[PDB]
Amino acid sequence: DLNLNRADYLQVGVTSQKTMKLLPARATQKVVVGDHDGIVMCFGMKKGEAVTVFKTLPGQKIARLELGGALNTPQEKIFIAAGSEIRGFTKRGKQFLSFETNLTESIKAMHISGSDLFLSASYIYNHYCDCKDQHYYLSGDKINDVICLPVERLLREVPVLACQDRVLRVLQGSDVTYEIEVPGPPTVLALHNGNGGDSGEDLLFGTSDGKLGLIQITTSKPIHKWEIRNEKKRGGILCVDSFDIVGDGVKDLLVGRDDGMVEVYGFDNANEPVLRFDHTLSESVTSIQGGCVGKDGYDEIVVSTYSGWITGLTTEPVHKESGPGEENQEMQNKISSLRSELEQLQYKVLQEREKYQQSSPSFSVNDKFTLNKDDASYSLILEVQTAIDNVLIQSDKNSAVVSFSLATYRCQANTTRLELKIRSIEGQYGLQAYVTPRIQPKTCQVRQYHIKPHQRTHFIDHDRPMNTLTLTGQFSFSELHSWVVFCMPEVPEKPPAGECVTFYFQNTFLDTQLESTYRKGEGVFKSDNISTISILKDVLSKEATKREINEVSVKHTLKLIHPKLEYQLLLAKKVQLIDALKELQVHEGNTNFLIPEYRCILEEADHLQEEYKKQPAHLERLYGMITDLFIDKFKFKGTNVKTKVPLLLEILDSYDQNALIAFFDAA
Amino acid sequence: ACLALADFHGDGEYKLAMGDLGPDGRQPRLKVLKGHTLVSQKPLPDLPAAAVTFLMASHEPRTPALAIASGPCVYVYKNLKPYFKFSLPSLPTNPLEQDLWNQAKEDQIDPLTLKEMLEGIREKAEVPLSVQS
Amino acid sequence: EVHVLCLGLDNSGKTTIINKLKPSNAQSQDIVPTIGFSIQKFKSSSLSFTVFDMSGQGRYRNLWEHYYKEGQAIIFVIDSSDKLRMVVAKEELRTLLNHPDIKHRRIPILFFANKMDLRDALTSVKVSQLLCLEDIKDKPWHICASDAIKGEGLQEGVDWLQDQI
Amino acid sequence: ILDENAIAQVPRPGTSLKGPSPAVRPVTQAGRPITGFLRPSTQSGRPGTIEQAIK
Amino acid sequence: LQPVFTLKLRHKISPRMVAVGRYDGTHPCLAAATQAGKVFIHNPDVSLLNINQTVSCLTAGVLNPELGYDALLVGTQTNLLAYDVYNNSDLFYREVADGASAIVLGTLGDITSPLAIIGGNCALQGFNHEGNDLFWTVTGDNVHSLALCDFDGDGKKELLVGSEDFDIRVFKEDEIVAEMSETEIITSLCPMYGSRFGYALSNGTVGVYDKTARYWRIKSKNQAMSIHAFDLNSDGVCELITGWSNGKVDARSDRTGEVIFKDNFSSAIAGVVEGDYRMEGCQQLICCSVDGEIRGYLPIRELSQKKQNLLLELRNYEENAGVIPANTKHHTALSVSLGAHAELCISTSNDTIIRAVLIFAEGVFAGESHVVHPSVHHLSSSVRIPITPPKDIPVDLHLKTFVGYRSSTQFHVFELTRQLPRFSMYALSYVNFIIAERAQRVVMWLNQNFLLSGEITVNTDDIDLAGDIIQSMASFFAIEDLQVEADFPVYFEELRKVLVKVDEYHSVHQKLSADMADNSNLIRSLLVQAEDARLMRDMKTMKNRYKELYDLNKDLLNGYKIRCNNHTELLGSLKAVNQAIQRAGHLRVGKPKNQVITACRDAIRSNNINMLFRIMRVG
Amino acid sequence: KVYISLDQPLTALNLFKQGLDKFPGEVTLLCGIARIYEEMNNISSATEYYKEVLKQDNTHVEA
Amino acid sequence: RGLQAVMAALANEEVRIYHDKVLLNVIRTPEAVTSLCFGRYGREDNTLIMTTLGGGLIIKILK
Repeated sequence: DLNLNRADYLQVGVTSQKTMKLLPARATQKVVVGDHDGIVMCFGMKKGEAVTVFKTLPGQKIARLELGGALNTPQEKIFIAAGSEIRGFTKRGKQFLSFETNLTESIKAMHISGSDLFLSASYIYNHYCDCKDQHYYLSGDKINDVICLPVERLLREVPVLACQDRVLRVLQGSDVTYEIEVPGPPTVLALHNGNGGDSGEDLLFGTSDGKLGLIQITTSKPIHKWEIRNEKKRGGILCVDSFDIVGDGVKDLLVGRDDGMVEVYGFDNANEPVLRFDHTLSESVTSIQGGCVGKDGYDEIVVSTYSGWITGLTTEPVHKESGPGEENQEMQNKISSLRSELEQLQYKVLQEREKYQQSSPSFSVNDKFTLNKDDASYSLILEVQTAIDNVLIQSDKNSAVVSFSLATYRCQANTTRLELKIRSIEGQYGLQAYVTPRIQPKTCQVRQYHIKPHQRTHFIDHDRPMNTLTLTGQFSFSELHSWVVFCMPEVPEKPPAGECVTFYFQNTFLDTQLESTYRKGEGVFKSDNISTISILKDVLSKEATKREINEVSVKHTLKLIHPKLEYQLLLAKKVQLIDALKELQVHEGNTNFLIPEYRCILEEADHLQEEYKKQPAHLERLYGMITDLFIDKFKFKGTNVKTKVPLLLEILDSYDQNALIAFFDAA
Repeated sequence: ACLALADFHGDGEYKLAMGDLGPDGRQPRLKVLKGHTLVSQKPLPDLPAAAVTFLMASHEPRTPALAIASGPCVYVYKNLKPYFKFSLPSLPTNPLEQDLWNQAKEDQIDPLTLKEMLEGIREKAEVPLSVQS
Repeated sequence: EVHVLCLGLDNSGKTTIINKLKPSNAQSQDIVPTIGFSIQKFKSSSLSFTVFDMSGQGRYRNLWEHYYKEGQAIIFVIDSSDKLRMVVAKEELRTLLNHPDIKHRRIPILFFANKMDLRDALTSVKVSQLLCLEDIKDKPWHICASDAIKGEGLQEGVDWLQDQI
Repeated sequence: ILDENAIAQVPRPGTSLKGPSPAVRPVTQAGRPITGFLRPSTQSGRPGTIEQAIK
Repeated sequence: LQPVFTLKLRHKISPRMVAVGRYDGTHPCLAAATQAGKVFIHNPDVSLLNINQTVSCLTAGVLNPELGYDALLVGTQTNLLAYDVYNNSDLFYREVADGASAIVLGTLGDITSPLAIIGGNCALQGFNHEGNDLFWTVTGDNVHSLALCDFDGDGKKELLVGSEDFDIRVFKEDEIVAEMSETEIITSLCPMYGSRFGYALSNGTVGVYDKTARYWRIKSKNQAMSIHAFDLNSDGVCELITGWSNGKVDARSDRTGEVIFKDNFSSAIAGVVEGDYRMEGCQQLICCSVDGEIRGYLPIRELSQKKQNLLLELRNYEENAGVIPANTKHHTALSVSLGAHAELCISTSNDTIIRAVLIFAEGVFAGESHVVHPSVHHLSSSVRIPITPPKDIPVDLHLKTFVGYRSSTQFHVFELTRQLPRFSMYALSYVNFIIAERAQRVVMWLNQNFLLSGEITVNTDDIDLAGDIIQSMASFFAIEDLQVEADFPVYFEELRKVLVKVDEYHSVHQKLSADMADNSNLIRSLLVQAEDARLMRDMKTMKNRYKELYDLNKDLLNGYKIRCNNHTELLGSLKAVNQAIQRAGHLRVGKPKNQVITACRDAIRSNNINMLFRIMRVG
Repeated sequence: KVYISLDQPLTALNLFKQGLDKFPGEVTLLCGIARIYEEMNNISSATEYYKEVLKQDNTHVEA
Repeated sequence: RGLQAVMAALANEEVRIYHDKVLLNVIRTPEAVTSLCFGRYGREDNTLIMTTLGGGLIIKILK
């Protein structure tokens, strides 16, 4: 039980991930933030108003900001990395360090351990020591964050490198010692205290699927301690921090999300976490810190919001004064200030609109085209700094209305983010989205996502019936890799070095692996499904024109499918009688008469009825998958059986599984 | 911890108590002092059965607290022992519990303690002329 | 000159306000018990006003019922950490003000809350507005501005209470 | 029993069809003292279940 | 706020069937429909009432002001029942045969008895404390909602009818006053202001009306189930309480629709109703869910975001002083094509292209949009959108033409409003009547409502179309009253044949009902007879009784299918008769309308079919 | 009869008093009122209505 | 001459703290006991003793 009041502070421009920090300063600390235009600023919030300090000049988009100190001195040097170089400010507007670190594209993460500087890139990772290159690594996948264990509480510097493919490569020097496996692509990670864990060293990670962990990286192996795998708390962890807000004596875990959710985890079990307070914010949190910034003497949480609203959650009540008829006076002060500002701004912008109309805007959309694993549906999430007016969805929690015509979605009132599901079949590769904000010229920005023709994992099971398939002849390995990127959801674009790469995929609708190995001129695409290899054959032949069977595999796939169809049919059969039995329920109180069989349905009627709403889509998808399986497994032998479909449809209306397999093997 | 009764460790003391009545009269879960928290810090009790009641006292430090185990007379509480005059029950040593667990304390709560472990019980017949237990 | 009385809830120990409500010359670092019968001059939100002090044990909350009738000005306080011992402080105004002596004079009559830096609280007014007791209207005041021990908010209902004298 | 037509299931005592004590006046059911002038419309109480009405 | 009381009722409440009434005279209670056709009553214990029939309306009010008890009304698609729950006794059990789709209870204009108005297929009705027909009129389509509001400020309340035709009409005791054309099937009306009423649709649109204009309107998901105006903030003016399909109860304002209070539930909201449970002398607000939970109540930074948006606009204009010549003008043109749609062509007098168009119209397109999509190989300057409205009501498309170059990732959105006229179709049996003057003004009417002695001959075999033309031309030439001379042979004879089929359907239904009643009595005897064999353990006769029951059930199910098809056909015939009355009256403006309706009904109760047709032919 | 079949005594009594307003001294109506009052088992009014029947008939076997 | 907070149980187990001058609460929690004890070490009015069907050992301090 805990309550935090939402007190708002200065608003800055749109911010990236982990772009807010608190200067350690017993009184109120200072907040420092970085806008996407380069204007790094800092304030102190003396009394209600932000007393700005060294609001610098605009430049490149501030991709990361971190405060550190050379020796055990109180860390105060704030380093940013805007376009390709790391700039550094003291606790005032004096720039002292400007390391050019000439690179190709940009920086996406950086860590300052005194003089040691561990920076990331798209794929590259560098470790400098005072503008001197000392370590250089090139992962095969994009890096999300880099950290180094405390070089003081331990002796060796072991930088950890979080890759996009669900691994943490805990490398030393310029080569990986070992790799820890984690569920979901890691996005944030920070040692879980002001030191890095009492019992030596501990690394706390948070992934983009929504998952926390405490990988304890020893010299040669990790020691998993706990995990906060969630069910309802979906949303990419963009920030996490450690601070004792509850006041019990042990530091708590302040964790942010991508759907606004801010959570505090207490360790009252003395070893394991437990949720204590959660709060939604209507935007995407990008940075979280503890301490106090307003009215020293009360611990609070500072939360950087995507659009820039640097909000705080305080432990101090807001109703300080309560006399007579009343409705506080700070509300009246803020009201009057906003009144005056909006009057004068209306004057100016009306005159400028007149001048512009008589003489007659780029923005950012933090989109996230992820793939839900518990379902088979991508969950697209658009975000804009301002509010949206309408979103087109052209193809080849939400409060919006449908845009159906090609879906047009209008967003009611003043909403920034929009989450919409998209369910695509195992085939049908080929999706645009026009976003329009509520600004005056009312422009529109288009995004082009791809629905690929399988969530990638790290291991398969070779004891399954593998329906191998071999491509040979006249390839540049980069080109074959480009084909596989065209064909597979989660693969890095840059061709991995070594001219020989192997990936271990997995179908999410039902567990069937798709091991894919390939060299400079040869490729083996093993599988557990006939549909997967048929689709691969067709799409790869199409790409080329642009530029074996285990006789038991069908049995295995049908045995996989059977439980799902059985469950759907039982769903239908029970929901057919739910309401008829409910009509009998309302009389004679059900004391002695109802059969136990239907009595098992009278309780779970609610869940049955709410699953029946989604049933027909699953049934249609299963019928389509079965008919594609049948057609393809007859197509490999060289036949064309596009005509026997209606008999299969009738059989599935009956669904005699043994008669089904008989019709499969016979005709 | 599964009570049938409660108590008060200190009639005027900064502490507390409890009583345990689990299975077959075992009263060895008696929670204890540091009464700011009254935690899992529980005093060692070697009581024979459940103290179906409890009490307190004044001239002693609530020692007079009574363990009225079923089938046995209450007992003034003195940490690990009793204080009984001429009808209040005897010491901590379970007079009924001990026979079951005096000779045949072979194994855990399973038929491989007595019915399938008749090695340490066909040699020991110590609780003589088994009536109480 | 203008006195001030406060009582408080039972089983709390919430009486430590009058020391930090006193001046800076003689501030006390020990916890100040609400013994009552206090005699001092303290510069308040209107002028250098006076005070009075009492103890609230249920057995003991009757000496405050022995000094209840009098007082130049008045005083409001409560225990806003009490989730069970604040049902009993509801009747305390009907003990205090319902009495005939309190009702007769239009001086200062307000009840305020406390224990804000403690990890539970309620409405600012608390005594006359949170626990359904908004009906203190004919009493010629209102009370506000409460913290726990850090020393805030004694000038909060002051226009209704302190500067109203 | 098998035909329900009354709107109210448990109406106020005194507004539905569904003196001397049984120590003086003979009775036919739990209550319902014996009447004069049997008419073929007399129901004089009603059974609860088909089994009770049969047995 | 905080729910002043809460409780959980184990019965599913039907959504629009909830009422609060002091059925004990001074003790308010809750009446609410339930599954199986039973109406439950919550006193402060739940008491069931066996309607034994699927309820469709439910209210509660004062029907005879001589006593101070609320009368529980229960409507069914073929019945209507007033009920004095205290002394259980039917005030009146009337059989409507038109249905009960929406009912109210109040005092109409110039009627000294609180009427129990009702709405069925196409005809309203009215009943006093005994059940005498005192009010009856015909409307366009299925009535879905009724409320009593004093439009016009004269102290006697007119009744507001929400037709399935998407229209809201206001009816006096006999005369029609006005009609506003909304955009979907109305579902709920609620008055608490002088001439202001809050309305809901099935789009999800909740809005507010003055006399003949909308104060505000908000369209969302989870279309509103029950709206009711209350004074939550107690500022002296009522606000629209609303219960949506998800659970949200948002007390808004009757000013520009700004949410003031908000609450949520676990299931949908059946009904929001006012009534003083706790006996405090002041009204309350009870929210009742579909799943049966009741809860009762007693009566900040976004502007800085707008400032930031203004500053962003200023940033854009300062940057100025996917690019397009600034003098790009979108010019539209409407036309109509036969070889069958109203085409709307949009162009740009430049080399720029129209990447996408997102037309937004309320009732024309299915959904609210019709995004026109051109493939990358098909892009050009001018793009045409085909439109096919379902009915002749003037609509206002809000086009949003996405203007930009060929290979662009960001391009402009030009907004443009274009109104399709009432008779947008009809590219370039008779009713006759006279007009005032100014054939030029007739040219004006024809040119402003069509995409092209003073007697007007309209030769449309369709009757709804001629009605629309006559009413529009009357409202255009500022005409109050008018009488016509109409002939619709092929339609009148069809209505005659329907009228002939009516009584045959009635007789067949009566025969089947008697037969099924006989078989049901047989089945009850068999059930009792069957039970006796089981008790005495005579299994052979028990099996015999159950075989007999099986055979009777099969016969009864066959008869049930027959009777159900016959009843559906009979309901269709009744709605056809009433639509005929309404289309005959609709062809005449002002008082000459009302007469026909009355006469038409007085021509059906007497079966004078020839004179009936003469009433709808000349008037 | 119809109203008694639907278990509505107080409707049948109002209808009977309406009938007696039409026929001022009918014996069958008074006897039906008395039968309903005896089914509801409040004899203090059934005796009054049987006495009215007697004042009308005085040979009525029922009353 | 005196009585502080004199609580009680309930059959439906609602905490019913009773002030000398007024009632305190009525809850919906799990079950109750035969005996408890206000064993406050640090001056709490409340007992902080818990009994449950499940065996919970409570310590909550709300002619």
